[PDB]
Parts: sequence; structure tokens; C-alpha cells
Amino acid sequence: SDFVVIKAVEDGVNVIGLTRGTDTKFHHSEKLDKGEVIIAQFTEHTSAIKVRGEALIQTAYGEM
Amino acid sequence: SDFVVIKAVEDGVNVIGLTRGTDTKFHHSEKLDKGEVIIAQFTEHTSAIKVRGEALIQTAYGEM
Amino acid sequence: SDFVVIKAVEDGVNVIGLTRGTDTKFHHSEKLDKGEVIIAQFTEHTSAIKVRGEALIQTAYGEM
Amino acid sequence: SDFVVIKAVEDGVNVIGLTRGTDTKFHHSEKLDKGEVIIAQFTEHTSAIKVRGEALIQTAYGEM
Amino acid sequence: SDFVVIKAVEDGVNVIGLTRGTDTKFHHSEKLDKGEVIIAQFTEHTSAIKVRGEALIQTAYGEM
Amino acid sequence: SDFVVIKAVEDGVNVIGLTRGTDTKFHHSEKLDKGEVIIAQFTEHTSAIKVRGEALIQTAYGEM
Amino acid sequence: SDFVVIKAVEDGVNVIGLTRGTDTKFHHSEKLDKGEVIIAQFTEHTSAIKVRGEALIQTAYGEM
Amino acid sequence: SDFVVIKAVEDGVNVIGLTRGTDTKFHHSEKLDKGEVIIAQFTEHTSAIKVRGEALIQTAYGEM
Amino acid sequence: SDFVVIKAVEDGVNVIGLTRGTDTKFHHSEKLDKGEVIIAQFTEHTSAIKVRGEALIQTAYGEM
Amino acid sequence: SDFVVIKAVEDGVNVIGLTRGTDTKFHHSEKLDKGEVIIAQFTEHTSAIKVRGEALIQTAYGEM
Amino acid sequence: SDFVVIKAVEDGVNVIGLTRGTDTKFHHSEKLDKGEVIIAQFTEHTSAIKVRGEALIQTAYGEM
Amino acid sequence: SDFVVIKAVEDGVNVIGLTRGTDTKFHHSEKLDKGEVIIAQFTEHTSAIKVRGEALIQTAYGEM
Ligand SMILES: N[C@@H](Cc1c[nH]c2ccccc12)C(=O)O
Ligand SMILES: N[C@@H](Cc1c[nH]c2ccccc12)C(=O)O
Ligand SMILES: N[C@@H](Cc1c[nH]c2ccccc12)C(=O)O
Ligand SMILES: N[C@@H](Cc1c[nH]c2ccccc12)C(=O)O
Ligand SMILES: N[C@@H](Cc1c[nH]c2ccccc12)C(=O)O
Ligand SMILES: N[C@@H](Cc1c[nH]c2ccccc12)C(=O)O
Ligand SMILES: N[C@@H](Cc1c[nH]c2ccccc12)C(=O)O
Ligand SMILES: N[C@@H](Cc1c[nH]c2ccccc12)C(=O)O
Ligand SMILES: N[C@@H](Cc1c[nH]c2ccccc12)C(=O)O
Ligand SMILES: N[C@@H](Cc1c[nH]c2ccccc12)C(=O)O
Ligand SMILES: N[C@@H](Cc1c[nH]c2ccccc12)C(=O)O
Ligand SMILES: N[C@@H](Cc1c[nH]c2ccccc12)C(=O)O
Repeated sequence: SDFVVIKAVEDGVNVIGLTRGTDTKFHHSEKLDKGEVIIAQFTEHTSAIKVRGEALIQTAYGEM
Repeated sequence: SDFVVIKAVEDGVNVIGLTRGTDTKFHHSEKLDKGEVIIAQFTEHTSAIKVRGEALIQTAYGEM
Repeated sequence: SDFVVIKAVEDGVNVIGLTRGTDTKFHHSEKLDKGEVIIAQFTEHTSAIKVRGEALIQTAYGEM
Repeated sequence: SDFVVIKAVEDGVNVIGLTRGTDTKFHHSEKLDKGEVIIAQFTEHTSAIKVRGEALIQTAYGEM
Repeated sequence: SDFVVIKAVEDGVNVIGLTRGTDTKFHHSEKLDKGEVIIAQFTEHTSAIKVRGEALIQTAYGEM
Repeated sequence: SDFVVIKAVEDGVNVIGLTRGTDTKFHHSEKLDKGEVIIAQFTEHTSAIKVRGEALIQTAYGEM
Repeated sequence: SDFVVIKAVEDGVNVIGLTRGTDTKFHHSEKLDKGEVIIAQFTEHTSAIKVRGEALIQTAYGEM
Repeated sequence: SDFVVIKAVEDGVNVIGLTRGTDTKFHHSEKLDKGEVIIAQFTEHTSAIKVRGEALIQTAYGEM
Repeated sequence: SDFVVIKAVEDGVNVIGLTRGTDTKFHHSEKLDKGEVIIAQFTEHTSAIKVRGEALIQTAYGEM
Repeated sequence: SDFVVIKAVEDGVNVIGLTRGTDTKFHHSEKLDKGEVIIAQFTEHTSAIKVRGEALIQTAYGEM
Repeated sequence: SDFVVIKAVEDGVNVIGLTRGTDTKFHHSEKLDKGEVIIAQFTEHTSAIKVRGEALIQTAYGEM
Repeated sequence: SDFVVIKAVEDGVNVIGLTRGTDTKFHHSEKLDKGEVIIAQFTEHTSAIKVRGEALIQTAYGEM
């Protein structure tokens, strides 16, 4: 139930969930536009999140 | 039992629950108007929340 | 056992419980008048609360 | 486990327990007079508390 | 094991336990005099405590 | 494992344990004299403690 | 595993364990002299401790 | 796993473990000399510790 | 549920998951470019993370 | 998993583990020299630690 | 799920996992170069981590 | 779960794990040189750690 908050500062920001398991592949890519926010949990299927494109990011450890 | 608070600063703000599971898709979109607030938990079915349109957002980590 | 506090600043404020489950719909709408307060927990049946009309709201994360 | 404290600033303050379950109705209404206090827990049967009439209210999140 | 402390500032203060269950009624009323204190837990049978007459009250949330 | 500390400022102070159960009665009354202290837990049998006569009392919530 | 610390400021200080159960009686009285300290836990058999004679006392809640 | 630290400020300090159970008696007495320290846990068999002779004592609650 | 945040200050930064088990090898290498971020959990399969190339790193213990 | 840290300020410092059980005896004595440190846990077999000779000691409660 | 962060200040830094068990031997040695970081957990197989060569190290207790 | 950090200030520092159980003996001695660090957990087999030779040591309780 750990999560991350991501706000796209500029258009065309991209958020990628990476599969948990022995295998590691991108299983979903959610596209974000200027101002749009996403709050994503880590889950049974997502053990890593990748962020392409200039965004603003909050995590338990702080702001990016 | 982790949640997010979202208040629409202007009209026509949109809040999107994304399915938990192997698959990731929008299963519900709740529409908000100027001033209206929504407090949403993450749940057995919602592992990520998306926010289209200019809103004010609180999360465990702070304000957006 | 997480909850929210909602006080109506003006008449005709509306508080909506949204069903927890695969489905998401309004199952109850409680109407509030100037000054009246409601303290509502999230529950086996309510995984999100919506607030129509100008209210004052406290949550774990702070005041709205 | 969670509770709320309510003190009636003026006469004829009213405190309403709302049933927990699929259904949501008032199951009890306890009447309070100037100065009288009530400390009420959320319970197996009460998942939301409503307060009609001008009162002073403490919750985990603070004073109202 | 959550409790409340109640000290009667003036004579004839009254402390009322209200039944936990589907039903809500007064099952015990303990009377207090000037200076006398009572420390009462919420219990399997008491889910709300009511205080008639001018008292000083401590709870988890603070003084009232 | 919750407890209360009670010190008699003057002679003839009285400390009363009240039965936990559907029933509520005094099951023990321990008498205190000037200076004497008692540290009492809440227990399987004591769900409320009453204090007659001018004492000094500490609880989790502070000094009385 | 809750405990209390008691130091006798003057001679002939007395520390009394009171039985936990439906019954409440003194089951042990340990005698303390000027300077002698005792650190006593609450236990399966002791649910209240009484202190006769001028002592200095620490508890979870503070100093006496 | 709660413990106490005892350092003898002078010679001939004495540390006494008292039996846990219905019965309460000294089962061990460990003797300390100027400077010598002992760190003692409460245990399945020791529910109270007594300190004869001028020592320096730390407990969860602080210094003596 | 422990995680690390890694942001590439310059192009061609590399993030390597190392297998948990008796054996220790690289099982995945995710490539990062200027600005791109990755939030990675430790998992059933990743017990150590290696970071090649000039990055900015947050962990529970702080910034690197 | 509670422990103590002991550093010998001068030569010939001695650290003694005392048996946990109904019986209480020295089962091990580890000898320390000027500068040498030992970090010792309390364990299934050691419920008290004794320190002969001038040492520096850290515990959960602080420095000695 | 306790871990250590290690960043090589200079080239040719070496990070060594030591086997948990009755036996203690080096089972893996991961080599680090100027700037490269490694975040390593203690695990079912690694109960001690050794760091040869000039590095910067974060642990639960702080920086070294 | 608990660990200690040890950095050798000078050459030829020695770190000794002592067996957990009724018996207490050295089962491993790991040698450290100027600058080399070791982070060691307490484990099913190590209930005490000894440090010969002039080192710098961090523990939960602080620096040595
Ligand atoms: N499938 C991998 C994905 C992953 C998680 N954390 C990582 C850190 C680095 C590289 C890959 C990963 C896993 O579940 O473990
Ligand atoms: N169905 C996905 C949805 C998701 C959660 N967190 C994410 C982060 C990134 C991308 C997708 C997701 C899941 O339950 O895991
Ligand atoms: N029925 C949905 C309701 C919901 C909860 N949180 C949300 C966030 C966004 C959209 C819908 C929701 C659920 O239980 O998950
Ligand atoms: N019967 C509903 C009552 C309720 C609790 N929280 C709410 C929030 C909004 C509206 C109704 C409710 C339930 O148990 O869930
Ligand atoms: N019998 C009710 C009493 C009660 C508790 N909290 C309340 C709040 C409001 C009204 C009634 C109550 C119950 O156990 O739930
Ligand atoms: N027998 C009652 C005693 C009690 C506890 N708390 C109270 C508060 C008010 C009045 C009575 C009580 C019970 O166990 O619940
Ligand atoms: N035998 C009583 C003793 C007791 C504990 N706490 C008290 C408070 C007041 C009076 C008596 C008591 C019991 O176990 O409960
Ligand atoms: N045998 C008693 C010893 C004891 C513990 N705490 C006390 C306080 C007072 C008097 C005696 C005791 C017991 O286990 O309970
Ligand atoms: N396979 C190893 C990987 C590892 C984790 N932590 C380490 C520290 C140092 C060296 C290797 C490791 C393990 O699960 O334990
Ligand atoms: N064998 C005793 C040792 C002991 C622990 N704590 C003590 C305090 C005082 C005297 C002896 C002890 C026991 O396990 O309990
Ligand atoms: N195999 C040993 C390794 C070890 C852990 N901590 C230590 C401290 C000192 C010496 C050796 C060790 C063990 O699991 O316990
Ligand atoms: N074999 C002993 C080692 C030990 C741990 N802590 C100690 C303190 C003092 C002396 C010996 C020890 C044990 O497991 O308990």
C-alpha cells in the first residue's frame, strides 16, 4: 500500500508500471498531460514505476 | 485504507479509478464541479487514481 | 476506521457515499444544513465520499 | 475504537447515529442540552454520526 | 481500552453509560459530587458516555 | 494494561472499582490516608474507577 | 509488563500488591527503608499497587 | 523484555529478584561493589526487583 | 515494501536489480536518460539494487 | 533483541552473563581489555548482564 | 528488510556479502567504481556486509 | 534484525561473533584494515559481537 504521486509539469509525460516477478517488463504505460496528476500504488503486479518526461514527484521519502 | 482528497478549484474536474490486477483500465470516472470534494480510498479494485483538470489534492505525503 | 469530518458552512450541502466493490454508485446521500456536522467513517460499503455544496472538511491530512 | 466528543453550546442539540451496513438510516437520536457532553464511539452499528444544532466537536483530527 | 476522565466541578453531576448493540439505552447512571472523579473505559457494553451537569472532562483528544 | 495513579492530599480518600459486565456495581473500595498512593490498572473485573475525597490523579491523559 | 518505581525517602515505607481477580486482597507487603528502591511490574497476580509511607514514585505518566 | 540498569555508587550494594507467581519471595540476591553495574530484565521468574544500598538506577521512566 | 527513488542527472544512467537467493546475479537492467525517474521496490526477486552512472538517489536513509 | 554496549576504559574489565530460568548463575564471563568493546543481546539464556571493572556502558536508557 | 546504501567515492570499491548460518564466508563480491551506488538488504543469506575501499555508507544509524 | 556498524580507524581490527545458545564461544573472527567497514546483524547464531583493536562503532544507541 506504498504509493507515489506524479504531476506532469509539461505535456506528454509518461508513467510506466513494471511487472513484479522473476520477469521484468512494462505492462502498462499511462500518458499524462500538463497539470494532470496520478497517484499510483505499488501492487501485486507493479513493483517498480518509471517516469519518462518532465514531471513533479512525491514519495514517502520526499519531493523530486 | 490509504486515501486521497481532491477538491475541484474550477469546474469540470475529472477523477478516474484504475483497475487493480494484471490489467489496467479506467473502471470509473467521477466528475467534479467548482468547490466539490471527493475523498477516495485505494481499494480491492482501485490501485491507482488519475486526476484530469485543475484540482487541489491532498495525500499522505502532502499537498499538490 | 478512517473517517472524515464535514461541516456545512451554508445550507443544502450534500454528502454522498459511493459503493465499494467492482461497481461504483451512490448508495446514500445525506443532506446537511448551515452548521450541521457529519463524521463519517469509510466502511465495508463506502470506499469513497463525495461532497456537493460549500462545506468545511477535515481529514487525516488536514483541513480543506 | 474511534470516537468523537460533542458538547452542546446551546439547548436542543441533537446527535444521530447512522446504521452501518448496506442500508443507511438513523437508529438513534440522543438529545443534548446547554453544557451536556457526549463521547461516542463508532461501533459495529454506528458508522457515521450526524450533529444537528449548534455544538462544539472534538475528533482525532481536531476541534470544529 | 479507551477511556474518559470526568471530575465534577459542582455537586450533582451525572455520568451515563449507553448500551452498545442494535439498541441504545441508559444502563447505568453514576452520580458525582463536587470534587469526585470517575475514570471510565468504553467496554463490551458501553459504547457512549453522557455527562449531565457541569463537569471537567479529559479524553484522548484533550480537555473539555 | 491501562492504569491510573491516585495520591490522597488529605485523610479519608476513597477509591472504588466498578464491575465490568452488563452489571455495574462497586466490588471494592480501598481507603487512602494523607500521603498514601495507589496505582490501579483497569482489569478483567474493573472497567471504571471512582474517586471520592480530595486526591491527586494522573491518567494517560494527564493530571487532574 | 507495565511497571512502577518506588524509592523510600524515609524509613518504614510499605508497598502492597493487591490481587487481580473478582476478589481484591493484599497478598504481599514489601517493607522499604530510607534509600531502598523497588521496581515492580503489574502481573498476572497484581493489578494494583498501594504505597503507605512517604516515598518517591515514577510511573509511565510521570513523577509523584 | 523490559529491564533496569543498576550501578553501585559505593560498595556492598544489593540487588534482589522477587519471584513472579501467587507467592512473592527473594529467589536471588546479586551483590555489587563500587562501580560494578548490572543490567537486569524482568523475566518469567522475576516480576519485581529490589535495591538495597546506595545505587544509581535507570529505568524506562528515567534516572533515580 | 521498502523502495528507492533514482533520477538520472545525465543521459545513459543504468539501474540493476540483483537476484535474491543463494545466487547473486543481474536479472534486469533498466536504462535511464536525462530527467527520467524510477521508483523501485525491493521484492521477492530483488534484494539489492546497483546504480551505474551519475544519478540522484533517495532512500529511507536520505539523499545520496 | 534488546542489547547493551560495553567498552573497557581500563584493562581487565569483565562481562558476565547470568542464566535465565528458575536458577540464576554465571554461565559465561568474557574478559575485556583497554579499548575493546562488546555488544551483547539478552537471549534465551541470558536475562541479566553484570559488569565488573571500570567500563563505559550504553543501554536503551542511555550512557552510564 | 533492513538495508545499507554504499556509494564509491573512488574507483575499485568492493562490497562483500557474508553468509548467514553456522558458517561465515564470502558468497558474493560486487565491485563498484567512482560514483556507482549499491543499495543492499540483509537477507535470508546475507547477515553481514563488508566494505573494502573508500566508500560513503548510509545505514539505519546514519552516515559513515 | 538488530545490527552494528564497525569501521577500523587503524589496521588489524578484529570482529568476533559469539555463539548463541547455552554455550558461548567464538565461531568467527573477521579481520578489518584501516578504513574497511562491516555492518553485522545479530542472528540465529550470533548473540554477541566483540571488537578487538581500535575501531569506530555505531549501534542503535549511538556512537562509541
Ligand atoms: N520484476 C522485478 C522488477 C523490479 C523491482 N525492483 C527492481 C529493481 C531493479 C530492477 C528491477 C526491479 C521484480 O519484481 O523484482
Ligand atoms: N492494474 C495495475 C494498475 C497500476 C497500479 N499501479 C501502477 C503504476 C503504474 C502503472 C499501472 C499501475 C495494478 O494493479 O498494478
Ligand atoms: N467501487 C469503487 C469505488 C472507488 C473507490 N475509490 C475510488 C477512486 C476512484 C474511482 C472510484 C473509486 C471501489 O471500491 O474501488
Ligand atoms: N450504512 C453506511 C453508512 C455510511 C458510513 N459512511 C458513510 C459516508 C457517506 C454516506 C453513508 C455512510 C455504511 O455503513 O457505509
Ligand atoms: N447502541 C449504540 C450506541 C451508540 C454508540 N455510538 C453512537 C453514536 C450515536 C448514536 C448512538 C451511538 C451502538 O453501540 O452503536
Ligand atoms: N459494567 C459496566 C461499567 C462501566 C464501564 N464504563 C462505564 C461508563 C459509564 C457507566 C458505566 C460504565 C461496563 O463494563 O461497561
Ligand atoms: N481484584 C481487582 C483489584 C483492582 C484492580 N484495579 C482496581 C481499581 C479499583 C479497585 C480495585 C481494583 C481487580 O483485579 O480488578
Ligand atoms: N509474586 C508477585 C510479586 C510482585 C510483582 N509485583 C508486585 C507489586 C507489589 C507486591 C508484589 C509484587 C507477582 O508476580 O505478582
Ligand atoms: N542473492 C543475494 C543478494 C544480496 C543481497 N544483499 C547482499 C549484500 C551483499 C552481497 C550480495 C547481496 C541475497 O539474496 O542475499
Ligand atoms: N535466573 C533469573 C535471573 C534474573 C533475571 N533478572 C533478575 C533480576 C534480579 C535477580 C535475578 C535476575 C531469571 O531468569 O529471572
Ligand atoms: N554466518 C554468521 C555471520 C555473521 C553475522 N553477524 C556476525 C557478527 C560477527 C561475526 C559473524 C557474523 C551468522 O549468520 O551469524
Ligand atoms: N551463548 C550466549 C552468549 C551471550 C549473549 N549475551 C551475552 C551476555 C553476556 C555473556 C554471554 C552472552 C547466549 O546466547 O546467551
